[PDB]
Amino acid sequence: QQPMIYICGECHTENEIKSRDPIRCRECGYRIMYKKRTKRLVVFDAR
Amino acid sequence: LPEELNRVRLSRHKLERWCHMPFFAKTVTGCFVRIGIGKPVYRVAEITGVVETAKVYQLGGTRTNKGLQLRHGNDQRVFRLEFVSNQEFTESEFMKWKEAMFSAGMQLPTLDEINKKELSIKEALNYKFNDQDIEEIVK
Amino acid sequence: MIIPVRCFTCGKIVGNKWEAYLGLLQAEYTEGDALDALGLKRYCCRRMLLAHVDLIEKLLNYAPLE
Amino acid sequence: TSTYGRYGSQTPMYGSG
Ligand SMILES: [Zn+2]
Ligand SMILES: [Zn+2]
Repeated sequence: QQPMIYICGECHTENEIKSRDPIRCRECGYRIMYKKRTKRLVVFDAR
Repeated sequence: LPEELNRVRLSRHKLERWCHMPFFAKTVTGCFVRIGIGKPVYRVAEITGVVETAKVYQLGGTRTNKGLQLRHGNDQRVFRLEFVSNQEFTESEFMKWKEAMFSAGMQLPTLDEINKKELSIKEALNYKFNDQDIEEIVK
Repeated sequence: MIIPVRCFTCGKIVGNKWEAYLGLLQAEYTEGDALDALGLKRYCCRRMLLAHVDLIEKLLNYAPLE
Repeated sequence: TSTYGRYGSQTPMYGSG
């Protein structure tokens, strides 16, 4: 049950955007938004 | 039964996703909420409609000033969406609500009514926002 | 962009001296005196406090939220 | 993600105000 949460452009407020939907923020209303960091095991070697 | 009555109970977490969605007076009108009166006693009330209060208050992250015209048998007054509790209808509160309904003369809703009304919230939750409602929401 | 942790040539820790270097330069001391006041003898470790550019400030100017 | 209550977040009362 993952609705593909996004982060707004300037508001930096979380938004739930699903397929076949416009790309806009829940408030104000912009056209830019980025994704959230993956949930995988991001492991680096301090080399 | 109390268990069957809690299916349509609109908790405080679900109401945060329909603060500006149209058709608010259609899907919400019919369900019951455990409004907190205040010490730990609660009173279930019927949702007659929707009102708008002149006081603006913040509820966690979001903030809404809309009211909720409730009624418990005969005693009716304006309430707010911030006093609603997330607890389920207890046996004592269930019996109190049943007694209040019997005393007020309002016929208890039929089981099929709740069965067909609980699907309204489910179908509204997965509603695709393809129409021009985002503009009104942001406004 | 940010002060390194160790000197590339020598290896001595220099990361824990940028703030002290700025403070000493601000109070009254000059560069030629502050460098040996902090404990930097070799000339290879002295470039880290003289050549380093502090660009992290400009990056922080673009605060994400608020 | 329906209702992550886990109780709640201290619900205020009507008469308390
Ligand atoms: Zn927007
Ligand atoms: Zn060196």
